[PDB]
Amino acid sequence: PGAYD
Amino acid sequence: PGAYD
Amino acid sequence: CGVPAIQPVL
Amino acid sequence: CGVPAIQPVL
Amino acid sequence: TPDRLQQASLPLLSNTNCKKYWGTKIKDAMICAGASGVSSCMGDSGGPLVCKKNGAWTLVGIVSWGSSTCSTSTPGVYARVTALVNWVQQTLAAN
Amino acid sequence: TPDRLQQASLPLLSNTNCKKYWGTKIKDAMICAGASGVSSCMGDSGGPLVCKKNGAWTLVGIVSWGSSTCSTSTPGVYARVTALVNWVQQTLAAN
Amino acid sequence: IVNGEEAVPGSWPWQVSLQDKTGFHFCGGSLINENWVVTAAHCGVTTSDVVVAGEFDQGSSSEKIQKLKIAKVFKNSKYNSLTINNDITLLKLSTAASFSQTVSAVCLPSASDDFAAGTTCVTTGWGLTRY
Amino acid sequence: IVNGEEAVPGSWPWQVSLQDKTGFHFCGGSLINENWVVTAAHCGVTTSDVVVAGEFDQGSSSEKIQKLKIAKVFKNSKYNSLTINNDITLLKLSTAASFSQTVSAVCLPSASDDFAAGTTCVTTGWGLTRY
Ligand SMILES: CCCCCC
Ligand SMILES: CCCCCC
Ligand SMILES: CCCCCC
Ligand SMILES: CCCCCC
Ligand SMILES: CCCCCC
Ligand SMILES: CCCCCC
Ligand SMILES: CCCCCC
Ligand SMILES: CCCCCC
Ligand SMILES: CCCCCC
Ligand SMILES: CCCCCC
Ligand SMILES: CCCCCC
Ligand SMILES: CCCCCC
Ligand SMILES: CCCCCC
Ligand SMILES: CCCCCC
Repeated sequence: PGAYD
Repeated sequence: PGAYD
Repeated sequence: CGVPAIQPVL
Repeated sequence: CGVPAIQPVL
Repeated sequence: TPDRLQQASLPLLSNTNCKKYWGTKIKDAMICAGASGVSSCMGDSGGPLVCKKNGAWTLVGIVSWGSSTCSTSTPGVYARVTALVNWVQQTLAAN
Repeated sequence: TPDRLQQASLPLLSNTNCKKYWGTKIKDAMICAGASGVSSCMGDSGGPLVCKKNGAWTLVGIVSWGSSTCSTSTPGVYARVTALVNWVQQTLAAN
Repeated sequence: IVNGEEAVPGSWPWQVSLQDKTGFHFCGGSLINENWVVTAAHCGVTTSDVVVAGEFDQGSSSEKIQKLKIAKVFKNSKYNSLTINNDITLLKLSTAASFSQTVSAVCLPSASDDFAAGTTCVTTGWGLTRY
Repeated sequence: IVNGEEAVPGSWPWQVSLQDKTGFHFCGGSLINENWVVTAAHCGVTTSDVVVAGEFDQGSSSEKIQKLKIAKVFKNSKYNSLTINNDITLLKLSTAASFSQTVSAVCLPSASDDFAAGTTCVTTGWGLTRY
């Protein structure tokens, strides 16, 4: 995933 | 990726 | 709340 | 700084 | 980052359905949306996901996380406001 | 999260080599380490990556990000202290 | 927002911009009243950050935007940074926002409100338009 | 740390624990002196969070740990949350840490210091041991 952020 | 966190 | 004075156009 | 009084064991 | 404010309408998903993409990372305090050819991305975090209920726009989600490349076919994850609103009430009342 | 403090020694990588895993996300203010059968993980963030120089342990990196499943064959990304230390000096001196 | 579209200036009056002291936009946030803005806890806000309201074009200098200072940051004590669960923070403005045509509040839901899958909602912000 | 090993109690005296008010460890940090701790800016620290020093076992109640309060959070103005670049924050303790056998500082490098690829360093913390 990845933080938005 | 991913925050550590 | 939730009622803009400038209406959104979508 | 950087010199622990309790030495790390690795 | 674009200079002028962007917008996009997108559909809500159930957590179960969202589990198919994200598995166990999806918690009850999270709410998915998207996977519709549109996607929130880096810089949007903290922003709103609103739905119209009885004429008024209601905060349903807070931009949180999702695909690292912001792919439009995978659902973005937002903080589910309903599960956090009681805390919000308590905080406003006390401060 | 384990109750008692954990430790692991790991090798430093060059940014170029790290680019092979992480591409363009690796910036000059980042420094890689690991991909050695060991890996920092969620909860470690903010912690130290120290190297011994002239007898003393020196802060070289700050646990930052990396593989989402903390895989031990991919390198973890730490904040490169050398590129941030001048800011640190300025901040201590002023406050 | 990838694949989004430009919004009508001031049509989402609760949307605010979170910017650090260098003038850098790093997170969005929503005004819930004239002293409170709601944002993501992961945004890691601090009191030196600034809340911008009444803004549409970040590159414009001719906008009557409101640069509000943050008095106190209220990170939800349930926020789990390992999982990014309960990702909400409340910011209390030291400078109360003045509401107008372009600055107002979004409505908060009742804890009991149901928002069905399939329902078309909308999201805004100044985040990347392409990765 | 995955594949790590338990350390000798107090052998990394600068390592601190960042815990929110519920007693939850969410980030590590390093003591650089008795009034300053260095951590990641993404940890999103606030003044309600607490810095714990002198700790080895989080589950032990018989440890002479030091629960230090944070006076001010100093997020590097270069920190880029979109890329997580320049991920460093300084915390100024309102309560100066007392140094001892188990509480002391790590050394900071000269901006010119070179740390060659191949060099074996070490990392610590209470992060997940398996995902
Ligand atoms: C303080 C910011 C945390 C990481 C957001 C991408
Ligand atoms: C404030 C925490 C930001 C996200 C860390 C995983
Ligand atoms: C608080 C002023 C506006 C009320 C109706 C949205
Ligand atoms: C600051 C007390 C210890 C000095 C040597 C590491
Ligand atoms: C903007 C939503 C419709 C899909 C465009 C790819
Ligand atoms: C702990 C480092 C050696 C490799 C173990 C898998
Ligand atoms: C808000 C997105 C602008 C257009 C990207 C395809
Ligand atoms: C960033 C400000 C947008 C306009 C409404 C507060
Ligand atoms: C269970 C650890 C938090 C999520 C990391 C992908
Ligand atoms: C079209 C997205 C609007 C979100 C509320 C500011
Ligand atoms: C610090 C990690 C403990 C052992 C995990 C294999
Ligand atoms: C979390 C505290 C570890 C011991 C050294 C300050
Ligand atoms: C360029 C956007 C920040 C990195 C997201 C993977
Ligand atoms: C073996 C890791 C030690 C890191 C310095 C606290």
